[PDB]
Amino acid sequence: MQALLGARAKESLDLRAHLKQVKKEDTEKENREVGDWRKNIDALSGMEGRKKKFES
Amino acid sequence: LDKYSEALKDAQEKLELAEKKATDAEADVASLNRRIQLVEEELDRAQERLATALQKL
Repeated sequence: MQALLGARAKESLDLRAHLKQVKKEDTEKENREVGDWRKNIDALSGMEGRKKKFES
Repeated sequence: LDKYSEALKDAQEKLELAEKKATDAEADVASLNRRIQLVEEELDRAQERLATALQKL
């Protein structure tokens, strides 16, 4: 009685699981290693006085 | 005259240095205000986005 319904359920959930597995592989390969950076700013705040360069 | 001229070059140099200190300190009052507003804006936005995230939650 229930064979076809069982088969379709198994195949459908398997397809969903396959797509999730293939995408999760890519998400899993390297995660923190594609992390962030720093980009520190000073805004010349450490100015000490005159400089060798000619702008000033 | 040399004493006033020298006292002046020194008051004046100390002034250029104090004015520079003020200029640079002010450059930083401004750079800090820019960062404060950028961060306060990111904060208000984090809070707008939080209120939104919470509303979307």
